[PDB]
Amino acid sequence: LAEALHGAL
Repeated sequence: LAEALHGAL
């Protein structure tokens, strides 16, 4: 999730 959210934002 950390990865996903960081990339998304």
